[PDB]
Amino acid sequence: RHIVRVAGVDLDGNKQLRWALTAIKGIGINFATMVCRVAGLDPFMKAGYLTDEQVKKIEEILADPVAHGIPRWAVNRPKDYETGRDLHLITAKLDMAIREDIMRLRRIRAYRGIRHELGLPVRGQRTRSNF
Amino acid sequence: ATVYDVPGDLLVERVAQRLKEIPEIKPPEWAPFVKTGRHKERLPEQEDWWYYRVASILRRVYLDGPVGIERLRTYYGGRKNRGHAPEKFYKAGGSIIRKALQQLEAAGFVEKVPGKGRVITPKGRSFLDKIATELKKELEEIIPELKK
Amino acid sequence: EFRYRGYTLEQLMNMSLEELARLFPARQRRSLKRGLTPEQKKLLRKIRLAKKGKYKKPIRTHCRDMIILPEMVGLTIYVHNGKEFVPVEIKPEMIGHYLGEFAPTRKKVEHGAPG
Amino acid sequence: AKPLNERFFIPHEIKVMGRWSTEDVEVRDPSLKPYINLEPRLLPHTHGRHAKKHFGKANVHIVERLINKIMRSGGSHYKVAGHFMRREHRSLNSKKVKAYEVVKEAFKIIEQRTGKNPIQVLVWAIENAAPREDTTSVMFGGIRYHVAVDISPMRRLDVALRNIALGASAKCYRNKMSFAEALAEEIILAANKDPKSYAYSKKLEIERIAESSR
Amino acid sequence: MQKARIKIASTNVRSLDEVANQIKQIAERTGVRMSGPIPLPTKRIRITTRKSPDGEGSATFDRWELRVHKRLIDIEADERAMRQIMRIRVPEDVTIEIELIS
Amino acid sequence: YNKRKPRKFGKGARRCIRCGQYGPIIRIQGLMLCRHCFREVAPKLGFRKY
Amino acid sequence: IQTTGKRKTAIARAVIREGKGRVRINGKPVEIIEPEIARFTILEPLILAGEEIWNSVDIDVKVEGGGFMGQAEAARMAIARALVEWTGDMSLKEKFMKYDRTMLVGDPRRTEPHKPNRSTKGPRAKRQ
RNA sequence: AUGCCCCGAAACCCCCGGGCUACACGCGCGCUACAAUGGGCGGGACAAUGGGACCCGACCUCGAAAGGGGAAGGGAAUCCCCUAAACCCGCCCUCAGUUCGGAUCGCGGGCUGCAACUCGCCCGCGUGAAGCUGGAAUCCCUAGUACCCGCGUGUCAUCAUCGCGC
RNA sequence: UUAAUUGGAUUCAACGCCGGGAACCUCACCGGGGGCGACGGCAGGAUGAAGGCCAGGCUGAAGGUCUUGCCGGACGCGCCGAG
Repeated sequence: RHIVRVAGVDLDGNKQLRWALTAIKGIGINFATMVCRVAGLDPFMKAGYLTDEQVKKIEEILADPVAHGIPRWAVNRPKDYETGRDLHLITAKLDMAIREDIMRLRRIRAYRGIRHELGLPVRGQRTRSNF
Repeated sequence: ATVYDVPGDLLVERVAQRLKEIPEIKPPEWAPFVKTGRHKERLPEQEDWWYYRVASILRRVYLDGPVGIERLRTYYGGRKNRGHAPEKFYKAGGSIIRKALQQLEAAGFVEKVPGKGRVITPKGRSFLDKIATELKKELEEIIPELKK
Repeated sequence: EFRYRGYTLEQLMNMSLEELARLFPARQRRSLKRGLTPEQKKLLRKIRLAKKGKYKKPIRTHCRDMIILPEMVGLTIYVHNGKEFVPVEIKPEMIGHYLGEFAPTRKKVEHGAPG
Repeated sequence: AKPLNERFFIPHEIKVMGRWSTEDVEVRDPSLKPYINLEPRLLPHTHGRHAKKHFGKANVHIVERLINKIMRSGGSHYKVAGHFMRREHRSLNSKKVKAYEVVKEAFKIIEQRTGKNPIQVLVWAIENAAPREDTTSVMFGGIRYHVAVDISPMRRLDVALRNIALGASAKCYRNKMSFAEALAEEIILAANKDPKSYAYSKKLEIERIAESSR
Repeated sequence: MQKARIKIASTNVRSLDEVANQIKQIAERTGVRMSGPIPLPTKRIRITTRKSPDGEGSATFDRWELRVHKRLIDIEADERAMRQIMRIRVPEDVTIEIELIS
Repeated sequence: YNKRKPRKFGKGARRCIRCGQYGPIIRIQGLMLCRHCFREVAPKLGFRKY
Repeated sequence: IQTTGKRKTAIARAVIREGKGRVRINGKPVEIIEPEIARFTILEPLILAGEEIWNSVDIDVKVEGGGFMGQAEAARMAIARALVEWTGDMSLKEKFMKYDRTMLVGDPRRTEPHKPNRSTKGPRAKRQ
């Protein structure tokens, strides 16, 4: 399969699966490799022969990552702001969560939020000749 | 023939496939989801990396005798990039090698000396020098100069 | 409505500080674990009394590293940035962030003609 | 590690690299016979005090000189075709073991390409890539003028080696194919007088100009 | 058997050698097997400091060093030989620490 | 109120013996001395240039 | 017979006795050391000496310090001294000198002390 | 140390906080980054300046890790720091702004110190910027030297890509 | 630009320099507050502190400030010279 769509995001089957999953905004190289280990399939094996049952296997792996053997910490937002549990964040949900955090820091008027109001160094970076 | 008389890489490759058979050495549930070292920028590629770790450790215990977790972290440590800073050395994670050594102790190949580390039992030496004798016999026909 | 780790303002209020800190980041939870200075406890007593109604003074403060708790929601306090005590008001959304983030210590830097 | 041990036991009979015993190699041009060293050594790595000897670089083995000129190649004011020949990716400087293995594999590629002694191909390329004339500026009364000059053979082999190395390195740089391939292509081009070689082209262009500056 | 390990530490080479000579002649006069003086590695403590007092001038620093030398003497148990070492004239730059080892 | 706070840590925890500058203070074996002060005191300290 | 080797920081102690031909480097056979160039440096001193003397003696060498290049070259130095001391053959020393001047003399060169003004990159490395 | 002049409940002292790191550009020097040596897996030969008592901390165990619980030895050739690195091999990936590089965002955890968003670092995570070799112009060096690579000590709890020594 | 990015350093001979380590400190910059003038001359003195003391309003805040009520037993407010 030249085009293989997983989680609504199309990928090229020519790439290896560990590389194919990275095309999604919300899976990295490390994350792709460990979810490949979760699925038990060889990460080297190309993505073009991915039957839809394995696509759903990956979809429901992303649906609940902790129960699949991936520890509680490999997710990008453990102790999620609105549940207190560990959940992985993908694509649109990551967009909404990051915007909610940005609007959070703004409405509290934090220095972090203040630098996010105009685009400046939040963690001590200098801009005399830089940026 | 001992571990001294054989190449280390070939000895490790030979020992791993023999350790495959025994059930005591097994990766834990969390092994594949954690890269072999803190310093590492990537996860290991193949799925057998756990056994190669254990097969490595025993060889060290054959030669370096009583060894602790921290020194194994230091030897298994490596060079990591710090970003726009240069590249620097760091020690590997400790939990992986701790589980490996604990499984090895449960296998009986090594014994714990408190305050000093873990040393190699008579059985471990027998297994390793049997492996080394087989490897040296294998390499003798291809390289006759190893007969000496 | 307001949500924080699955708990609203009052749901956060009814519980003690232990899990309430377990909901906070490392930098906040750990600092709360290691205790509060003599002037943080005094200011907390001041604001608790003010919320009760005993302390009717307009409350000024200087503790910039004071972590906002849900109990402080709904009150106006003046925090020091170096010159004056800028006023701030605590809404339910302030939870989990320091007070010193909320005062401009540096005024805006704009650009005039070069020399 | 079996081909390694084979290449370790083959040169027991005093042989350079692992193979290609240098008795069959020959020198054709009369200028390079008393300046190219065909001494029998297993390794081209002497660590010698030739920097402490005025003319003690001639006693070094030829392929040791080639390894040097290979490990001197990245980054300079030397700008050709608008290209910064720079190795920010494991620079060859002081890493003579890479400058041993890469050269060994390159010479292997030559052996399987030409089917002959690659050292013979190398000496033929050196002879074909050595220029014969150059220029200098001299002034009487402050009026400068260009005068044709003929190079000392030591500087001829120096420029030939450095130029071959630079051509190979430029071929490698910012390019898909590897450095051993670059050297292997370059020296075989230089052997049989193809202008496609950067070495031969540079020899021709430096031999010219001096033609008209007489 | 018992043997005393004597550590003689000094910054001055000549005073340390003089004390070692005194212990040597004491041991050979007292008829006691004395394992000859073993000088341990000399320590070179080094401190680097910039020389410009103000913030100007090119970056110029100097390394100031202290060289301290140490000797070890294993002398067999002879209480007659051990009473007399307490009469050794120890220079101010030399210090002696004697321990007993079975 | 008129007393500086004790400081066991940081640069402020060290004020040189001689010149009293709060900046460079080498404490190798506890010299407790400023860098600019070491030049007048090194030769008398048995230090020797080699 | 005991022999020495000093190279940079590589110190080699070699001991040569009559034997089948076994030569071992810190207990490791000569043929198995994975760096090939180090193996060749270790092999070189006994090549030109002759195959008879290669098979006539056993030498055990312990080399500490330096790199694997330094250790291999110090083992080379120790073997070079051991061959001449054992055989005592002037011709062997003479042809060793022809092949190389440092196989019994050695190289006393070392690394020079670093100096202020960007010492880290080297002694003579200065600012632009 | 230091003349002259000034102030003298301030220009004395102290407390708190802020800043000391703010930026539409330029400057000097360094670090990274512009691949195919390579990204990755395993193995191996390999040092020293030196440091170490609220210190080195071996060593056991929990945690991915920072670190949590206990503790041998060491006031230093005897114990720890501590591994060195460069590099070679058995093998996968096969040249694209990616199998490079990570800024940058938010979250989790650990540290120190009263307190690190201003005002630190680390263990990670979705995250990963320009960069596909740079113009005239111009800096340094001359034998184990230049360069590559790594290491620790001093300033120090944190902070340097500082600096020094090896 | 700011309250502050303290100031110094000017091509060689300033710019990984003072800083050879800025979250209090570092501070030399800014805002705010508190406290003593030593030793004398003039003056008060045991006629009762100048040191601290709760409850509190101002104080970020602290018997600093003041309503409150007081002792500890003693030489200490203040102007000028001079600190």
